[PDB]
Amino acid sequence: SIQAEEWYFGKITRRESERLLLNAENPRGTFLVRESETTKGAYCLSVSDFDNAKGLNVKHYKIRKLDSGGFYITSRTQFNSLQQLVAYYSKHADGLCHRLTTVCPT
Ligand SMILES: *C(=O)c1cc(C)cc(C=O)c1OP(=O)(O)O
Repeated sequence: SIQAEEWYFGKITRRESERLLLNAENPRGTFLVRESETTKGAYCLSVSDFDNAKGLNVKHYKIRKLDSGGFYITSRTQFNSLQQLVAYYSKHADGLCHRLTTVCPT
């Protein structure tokens, strides 16, 4: 049950996700998962980042879900659940702008 997850914001827009994440109190890695505005069945992982170049900014990654059961951002690294995916990206930055650190505050 993904909607039970505190990091799951469900049906919110891309603009809303960025409004929530662009708060100055948010450290790098602040994140949320929401439905994709356009892609049916896909989820979107929105993550805050920060650097002296760009300052505070937001990145979006598409989370695909296979009828065959797997969840993934890259087909090479798949998970049995969205929860396991989130747990894995909280420790490995891999190709993400930062590892997932803190759930986005409302
Ligand atoms: C998430 O589904 C998503 C992923 C990327 C790489 C980009 C964007 C847009 O900024 C996404 O949001 P979406 O609402 O699906 O367009």
